[PDB]
Amino acid sequence: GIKRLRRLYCNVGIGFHLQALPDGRIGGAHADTRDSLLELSPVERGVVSIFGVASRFFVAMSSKGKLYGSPFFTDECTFKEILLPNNYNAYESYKYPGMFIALGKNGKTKKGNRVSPTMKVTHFLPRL
Repeated sequence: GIKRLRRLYCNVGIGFHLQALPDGRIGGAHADTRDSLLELSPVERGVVSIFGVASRFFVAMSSKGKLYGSPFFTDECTFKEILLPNNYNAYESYKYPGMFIALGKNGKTKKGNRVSPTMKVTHFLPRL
């Protein structure tokens, strides 16, 4: 079926959308940048892949909790999409339980093993 193309907004700092850059880096952008358009594709129930449409990189997380861009699909590119209050979602590494995607108030990524789902830095609101 169809796959939704959206932006994942983290309400920290001035507000940032998760984005994948053309050089393989992952970060945040306040504006609705082309690199922040993400294709969310279901892998299995409750699990999704997050693909940067423009950069052509999947968002991935290493065993050390580091978010990075993967040019090809792997087992480090899958995340459990967990519903939170007020329609926000947390994204937990499928391969490494307990690690979550997160952006800090400075608009940069945080290590997945240094944040918990109760923290705002792991809360993403699906938008446009």
